Amino acid sequence: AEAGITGTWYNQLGSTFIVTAGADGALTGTYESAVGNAESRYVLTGRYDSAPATDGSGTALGWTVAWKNNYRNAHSATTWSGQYVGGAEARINTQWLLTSGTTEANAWKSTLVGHDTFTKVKP
Amino acid sequence: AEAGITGTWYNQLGSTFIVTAGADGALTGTYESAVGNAESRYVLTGRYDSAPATDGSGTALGWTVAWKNNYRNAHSATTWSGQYVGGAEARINTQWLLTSGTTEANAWKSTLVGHDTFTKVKP
Amino acid sequence: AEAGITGTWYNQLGSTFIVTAGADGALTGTYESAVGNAESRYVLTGRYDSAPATDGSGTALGWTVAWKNNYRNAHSATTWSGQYVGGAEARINTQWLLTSGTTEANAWKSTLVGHDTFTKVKP
Amino acid sequence: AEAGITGTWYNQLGSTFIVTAGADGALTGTYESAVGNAESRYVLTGRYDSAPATDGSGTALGWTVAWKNNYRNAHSATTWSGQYVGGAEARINTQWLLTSGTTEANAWKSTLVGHDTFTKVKP
Ligand SMILES: N=C1N[C@H]2[C@H](CS[C@H]2CCCCC(=O)O)N1
Ligand SMILES: N=C1N[C@H]2[C@H](CS[C@H]2CCCCC(=O)O)N1
Ligand SMILES: N=C1N[C@H]2[C@H](CS[C@H]2CCCCC(=O)O)N1
Ligand SMILES: N=C1N[C@H]2[C@H](CS[C@H]2CCCCC(=O)O)N1
Repeated sequence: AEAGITGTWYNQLGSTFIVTAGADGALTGTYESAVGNAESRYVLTGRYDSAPATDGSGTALGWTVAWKNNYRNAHSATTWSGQYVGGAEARINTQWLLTSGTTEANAWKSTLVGHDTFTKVKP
Repeated sequence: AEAGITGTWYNQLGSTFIVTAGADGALTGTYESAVGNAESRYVLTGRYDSAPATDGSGTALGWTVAWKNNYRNAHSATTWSGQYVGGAEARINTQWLLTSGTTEANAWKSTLVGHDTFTKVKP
Repeated sequence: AEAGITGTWYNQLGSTFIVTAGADGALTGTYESAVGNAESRYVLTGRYDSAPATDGSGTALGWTVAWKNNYRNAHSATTWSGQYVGGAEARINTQWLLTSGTTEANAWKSTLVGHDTFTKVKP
Repeated sequence: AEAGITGTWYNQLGSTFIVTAGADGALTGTYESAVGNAESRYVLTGRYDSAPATDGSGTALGWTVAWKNNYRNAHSATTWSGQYVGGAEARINTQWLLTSGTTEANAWKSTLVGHDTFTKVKP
C-alpha cells in the first residue's frame, strides 16, 4: 500500500492520475482526463486505510475530483471508492459516483455510477 | 456554497461532520460516527465545484473518510458524492460507496451503496 | 411478505405501482409514472425471496420496468433492488439503477443510480 | 436485440444464464451460479426496451433473481441493469444491486453494488 500506491496510474479509457500516498492516510495528486467533459488536470484528494494484511486483502481507499480547473467548470464531482492490490500486476479496482449540480426537480437524475480499473502500465 | 457549506452537518442516523470549504474547492474536516464499525472521529477530505448558478442548482461535491483512527481500523473507506442546496433548509444530499479491503475472491462483495442526507439542524 | 406485498404502493415523487406477489416468488404488475420521461403505465416483473424471518428482517425483492409502452419508448430500463418491511407502516426501501441504451462511446454515462421508498399510503 | 439476446450467456466469474426474450419485451430464463451463496439454478425474469436504433446504441434491459430455490434460500435478491450490444462480439454490460433482508438497524449495509459483463462464449 502507500509506497506501492504512489505513482502514475492509467485506466482503460485512457485517464491518468498521479498520486502521493502520505504516511497518515492522505492521498494527494492530479487527475488528467482522456475521454469526458473534462479538459486537462484537476486536483484530487482522498484517503486510504495506512495500516491495511496477513491474508493478502486489498487496501481500501477513495478520492474525489471536482471538475473545475482554469479551462473548464463542469459543475460536477466524482468520487472513486475501491481497493489497491499490489504485486506484479498491481491495480486499483473502483466503482465511482459522478454527481452534477441540478435544480431540485432533476435531482433524481443527478448521479451516474460506473467502475474503473487502474494499472501502472497503460493499460 | 463554500461559506454555506462550512459548519456542522448531521444526518438521520446521527452521524456528524464538521467541514471547512476552502476558497479553491477544498473540503477538510472530521466525521464523528453515530451508528457503524467506527468509533470517534476520522479525518475527511474532499472537493466541491467553488464556482457553482443562475438557476438555483445544487453545488456538486464529494469527500472520503478511511475508517482508521487511533482507536479503530475497520480496513474500509467511504466516499460520498452529492450536492449542496442552500437556503432556509439547506442540505447535502448524497449517495455513498463503502469499500472494505478483501482477498481477490471476495472482491465482488466488497462495496456497499447507500444514501445520506445532511442538515444543519439535527435532524 | 407476499400477501403484505400485494397491493398499491406510492413513493415520494408520486409514482405508483400495483403488484401481485405470487406463491412462488413472482412479482407482476404495472408501474404508472408521476415525474420522468415516462407517460402512463408500464409492465413490471420481478421476484421476491417467498420464504423470508424469526428476527423481523425485511423481505428482499427486485423488479424491472423497460420504459416502452404504446405512447412512449424512452430506450431505457430501471431495476429496483430492496426489501419489504411490513407492519403498521409497511414500506419497501429500494435503491435503483436506470440504464439508457448508448453508443459504445457513451456507455460510461449510461447508468443513473438513486433510491425510492414506497408506502401503502400516498405518501 | 430480442433474437440476439435469446441464448446462453456467461460472465467472467463463471456464472451462466439462459434467457428467452419475448416479442413484447419480456425476458424469462434461469441463472445458474458459479461463485456465491447460491447453489444451482434460479428463476430470472426481466424486461428489455423491444424497439431499440439507427445509431448502433445498446438495447437497455434488466432482470431479477431472488436467491431462493429448492436447495438454498439466501434471503437476498439481485437486479442487473445494463444494455445489450450485438455483433461479432455481442455482450451485455451491466451494473448490479444485491440486497439482503436485514433488521431495520442493519438496513444501511444491506445492498452491494458491482458490475458483470456477459458474453456468448465463455468467457
Ligand atoms: N475515468 C473516468 N472518467 C469518467 C468516469 C468517471 S469520472 C468521468 C469523467 C467526468 C468528466 C467531467 C464531466 O463530464 O462532468 N471514469
Ligand atoms: N453516515 C453513514 N454511516 C454509514 C453509512 C456510510 S459510511 C457508514 C459507517 C461506516 C463505519 C465504518 C465501517 O463500518 O466499516 N452512512
Ligand atoms: N420512481 C422513480 N422514477 C424515476 C426514478 C427511477 S426510474 C425513473 C423514471 C424513469 C422514466 C423513464 C426515463 O426517463 O427514461 N424513480
Ligand atoms: N454473477 C454474479 N454473481 C454475484 C454477483 C451479483 S449476484 C452474486 C451471487 C449472489 C449469490 C447469492 C448470495 O450470495 O446471496 N454477480
